[PDB]
Amino acid sequence: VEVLEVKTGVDSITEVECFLTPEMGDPDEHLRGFSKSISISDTFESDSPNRDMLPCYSVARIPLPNLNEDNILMWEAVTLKTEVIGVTSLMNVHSNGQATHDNGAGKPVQGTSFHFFSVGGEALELQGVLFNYRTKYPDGTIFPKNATVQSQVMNTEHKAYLDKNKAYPVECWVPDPTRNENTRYFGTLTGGENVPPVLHITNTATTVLLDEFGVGPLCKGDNLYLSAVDVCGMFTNRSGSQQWRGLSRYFKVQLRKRRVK
Amino acid sequence: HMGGVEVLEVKTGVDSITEVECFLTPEMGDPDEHLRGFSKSISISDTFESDSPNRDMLPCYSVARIPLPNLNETCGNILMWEAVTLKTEVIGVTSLMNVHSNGQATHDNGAGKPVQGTSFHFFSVGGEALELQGVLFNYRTKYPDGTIFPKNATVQSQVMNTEHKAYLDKNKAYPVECWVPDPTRNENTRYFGTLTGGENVPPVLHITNTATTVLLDEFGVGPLCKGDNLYLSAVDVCGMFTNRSGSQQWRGLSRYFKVQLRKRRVKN
Amino acid sequence: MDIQMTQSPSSLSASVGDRVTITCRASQGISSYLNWYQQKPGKAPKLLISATSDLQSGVPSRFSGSGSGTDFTLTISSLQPEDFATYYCQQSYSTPYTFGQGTKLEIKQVQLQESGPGLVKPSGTLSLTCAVSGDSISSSNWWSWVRQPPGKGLEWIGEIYHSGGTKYNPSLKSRVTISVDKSKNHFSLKLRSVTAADTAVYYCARNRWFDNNRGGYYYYGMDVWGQGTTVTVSSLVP
Amino acid sequence: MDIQMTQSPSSLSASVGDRVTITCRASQGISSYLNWYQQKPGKAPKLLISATSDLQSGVPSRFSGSGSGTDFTLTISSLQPEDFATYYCQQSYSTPYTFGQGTKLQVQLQESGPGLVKPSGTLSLTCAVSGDSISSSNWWSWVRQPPGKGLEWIGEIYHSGGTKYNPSLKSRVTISVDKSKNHFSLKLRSVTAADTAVYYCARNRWFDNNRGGYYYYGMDVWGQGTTVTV
Amino acid sequence: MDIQMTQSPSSLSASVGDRVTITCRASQGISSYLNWYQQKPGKAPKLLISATSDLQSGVPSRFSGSGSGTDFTLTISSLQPEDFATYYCQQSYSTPYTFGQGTKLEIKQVQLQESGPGLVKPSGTLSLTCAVSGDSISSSNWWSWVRQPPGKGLEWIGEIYHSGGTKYNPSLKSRVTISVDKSKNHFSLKLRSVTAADTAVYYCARNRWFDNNRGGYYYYGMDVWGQGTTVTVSSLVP
Repeated sequence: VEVLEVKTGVDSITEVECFLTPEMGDPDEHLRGFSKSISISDTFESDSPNRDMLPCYSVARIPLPNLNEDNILMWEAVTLKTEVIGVTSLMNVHSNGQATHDNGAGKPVQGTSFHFFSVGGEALELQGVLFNYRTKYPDGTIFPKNATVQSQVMNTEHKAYLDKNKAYPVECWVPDPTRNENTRYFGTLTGGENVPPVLHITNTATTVLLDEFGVGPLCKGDNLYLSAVDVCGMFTNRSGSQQWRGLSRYFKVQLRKRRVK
Repeated sequence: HMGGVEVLEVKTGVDSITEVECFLTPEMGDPDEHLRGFSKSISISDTFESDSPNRDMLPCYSVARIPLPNLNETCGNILMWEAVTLKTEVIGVTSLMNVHSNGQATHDNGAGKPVQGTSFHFFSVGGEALELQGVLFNYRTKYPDGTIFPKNATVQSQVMNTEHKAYLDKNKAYPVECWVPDPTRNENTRYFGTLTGGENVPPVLHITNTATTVLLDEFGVGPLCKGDNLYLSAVDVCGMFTNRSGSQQWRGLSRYFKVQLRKRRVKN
Repeated sequence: MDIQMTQSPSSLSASVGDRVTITCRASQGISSYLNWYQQKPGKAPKLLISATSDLQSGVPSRFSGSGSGTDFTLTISSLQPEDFATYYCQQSYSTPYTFGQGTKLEIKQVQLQESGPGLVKPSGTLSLTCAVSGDSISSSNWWSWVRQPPGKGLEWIGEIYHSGGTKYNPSLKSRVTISVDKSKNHFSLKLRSVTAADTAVYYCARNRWFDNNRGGYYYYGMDVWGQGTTVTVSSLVP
Repeated sequence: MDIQMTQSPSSLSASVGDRVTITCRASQGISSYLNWYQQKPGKAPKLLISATSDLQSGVPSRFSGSGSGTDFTLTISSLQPEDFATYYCQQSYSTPYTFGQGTKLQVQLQESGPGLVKPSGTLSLTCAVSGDSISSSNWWSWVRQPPGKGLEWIGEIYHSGGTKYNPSLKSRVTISVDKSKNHFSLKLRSVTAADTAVYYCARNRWFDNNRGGYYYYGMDVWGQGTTVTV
Repeated sequence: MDIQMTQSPSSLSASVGDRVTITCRASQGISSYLNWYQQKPGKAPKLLISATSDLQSGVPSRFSGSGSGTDFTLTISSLQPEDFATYYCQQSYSTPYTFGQGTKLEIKQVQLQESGPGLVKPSGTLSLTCAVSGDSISSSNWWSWVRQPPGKGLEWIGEIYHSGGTKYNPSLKSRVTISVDKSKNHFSLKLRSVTAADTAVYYCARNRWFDNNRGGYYYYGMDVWGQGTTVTVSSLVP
């Protein structure tokens, strides 16, 4: 595409607002936002995690006002506001928890977190990397196929599009840095089993999505792709079993019309 | 050459820029055919004198030499590729969320203990091999066959022995613990590293494709690629993996590099 | 980890309709990782309970299990004629998996088949094969070998995964090999340098884990057994 | 978590005006989660003390409790004639709830059902709740007492349908609730001789004692009881 | 750490073909850092098992080991005439290395050579040399001295590394020197102020560690022994 000038006028800008809900595994009808209790395999070879134990990337494809009827115009994503929704829910230390000590409060959600979001003009492009190439990933997930020991460091065969919900396990896939020219992505992994969630909320912070050349994501087919992961940590119930806990993510994206060839 | 040459004007025109993009895989020790990206179990010597670590237990510096489009046809009034910008990130950061495979329970019926502990994240971009200085935690360590390590070590090697000078010129050879970038050299390289010690420290890994590092020095000159070769080096020891027995293994990840370069004229 | 299981009583007689309790002790804490087995005379053991208290499908509801950490109990509510058997506890907390000595109670689908030579010369190599029918070797479980010497008592030899990894009892590791062949859907046992102590009934078994939502280490139990084959060590050749 | 509750002594003969002390022991530490009950002959157990030492409303000031973790004590200050009964400790620390074997010295619940069941048949009982809503924030429990024996907790249901079962009975018990009739029910499959008992229904409610930590539960209201023979 | 090892039984009579189990208990936990040795009459001890259960190469597979923390077992599957010997456990968890008192069983290549004076006057200095052949002193292992008083168990004296560092038994530290000479490929022992308690067979030994992938502290065992040299303390000179 030759990227030309921005269209002006009162009809030249539009706004997308939405919530992406987390996909933590949802082991039953009471546990939306949670995974199944985590089970530990005895060897690398025998690792066969249940689908309900594996958080997945969330993705929403958002149709935009149709341009060009049937050089064309494209919607350009310019700015993002985003935050995690329900951060105060983590102050519930009284429901079904493990006492920190005799007669104490419940242990809060804590441990490994992954907070991630992307805005793109097409599906997020993924690269597979495996902790353990011999993991058996379950039916109904989309996982790196024909894995080899090189899959534990870098196997260029594992390329995918984040093109389906409840499908792509977080632990198998990262944004592919060799692609995603038309996407802006941001993520942070905080490891460790006792690390505390640190979650900021405000309606005063804007992220600009333009690159060096002043160009934001350009929405192919008038479609905006939003992706997210918000694994906040693990919940510990009284027996000691632990479950991933996730929260929804709010997006507000401002777009403008741009001419291309 | 940053110093042995006169650095003149940047060339303009359509064909005056180029791009390098690649992955450097980690070299944590790879103790068998299933454990690429891991070290062997860490074993503790009984005295400083008896420290004889196995090769498969010692993470090494990663290095790639990337040929660039041939310029000129020698020396004299000549063009060189100069590295201007870098994008970099660690690849596979979410793999550390696998707390279900061959792990040690944090407590009865709990999840597995994740990767944690001492980390070293390091990357460099130069127009020639990274220049290394040797520093030993324990100068009586016996480094194993197949590694390149500070030779004729003395007790002074535990703080600063200027004899230990090397080039990062081979993969799977230079152990991270014995070598650091030589701050007295490396005029033609930009290097960045963070060591976070401690056996419980959590990995904190950021990814984004929106962040660029500028490689130009005070005088607006980036690394200049001798012989049309770009040198990339990395270490990404993320921490240790713990098995149920309590044995611990270093775990590393790959690093992505995207470098933008432009033609610059130099003399001598 | 070396975990010895001690069972009590070593034998018991009772009348139909009685309430019987069998006890076992572990030499260290094993949390809830304890299985119970029923072995009728001349037959392979049968899994009754996994993970302290989870009843297998088909096991009559008069069987119940309880306990924690070091001490466990198998209870039969109302004794019935079919219950005359030797009952074994087994800790699944750590390899080598270990069984108790058994309590003999006197009263007043996947298919596995073992085969191989019935006789081995002293210091020769015992060799057996387990053919797996109605299920693939490539399933997500271990394929195990267990033996019972004439004086009874079960000893776990080791096990193999379809991708080739093995776990061996440290008492046998110098002289055992377990192999697998996906193209023939079987797995094999080789035991070198045999002596009279190797004369036993040899069983192959499926050691699978149970999705019981408890969390932590997988809970394994041997839920399918072969019929057993006797191997006798003898210098005389027919 | 399996916790066994041992009391001492089995029986005690004393004379009016004496100071009586009954004790019990937990097979593992249970902090302060321990209740005491009084059972007069032919009557349902009556809750005296919850949370080691909190006296119930209406139990005379001569009763007191103490202890910690593994060892506890019930104490009568001066024995009187009305105190002839069997006294039971009950750990509330962990399900399945367990009672001691006993020491021999308004919301209303009523239970109904057959009374004779054929061996291998299905026991079925119903508890009618009066004076309170089933949708209150408590558990609705079944406890049984075999002839000449202590108390066994069977299981509990919450108004929302959630159940907790004794792992000894999990494979053959169902407990149900019908908010329509304000009653909850007990179904026990494949009965044998071991199931002959007086069955009680009971309210297992929590006490706002401001101690913190896990909810302190105690069964404060009991039905009359029904005998079921197989 | 001072760790006392106690072995049981002290003596054992058995018949060819018997199953034999010897136990040992440590005065504090030593994890898996436990070795077993066999000493045939008039010979140097021989390492059978390292790290609780790892069999040495060349050792017959009828030997096995197990245990944890404070309690350990050596087992012979089927006793054979070869096996009459005294068996020693040895903790490798902490210096000074300590051996059990020994279990005498009655049934119904690197080379090291010790040399030195056979007699020493009381208050004199005992001096011995251990010649090393088929291996360099410069190898990555310790060079140890161990002694055995008349029918009375094994005592670790100390060890030296090729670069000159030493470790000594605290009971001997005031009077002992171990030295090494790479040019002569030997190492030496000096023991000052000798008394009759120093009359013993003196062994030198290679104390090397095992790459067993368990992790943690190096696992050491004395896998090569000299043939032993008797030293007698006596006022009488020939």
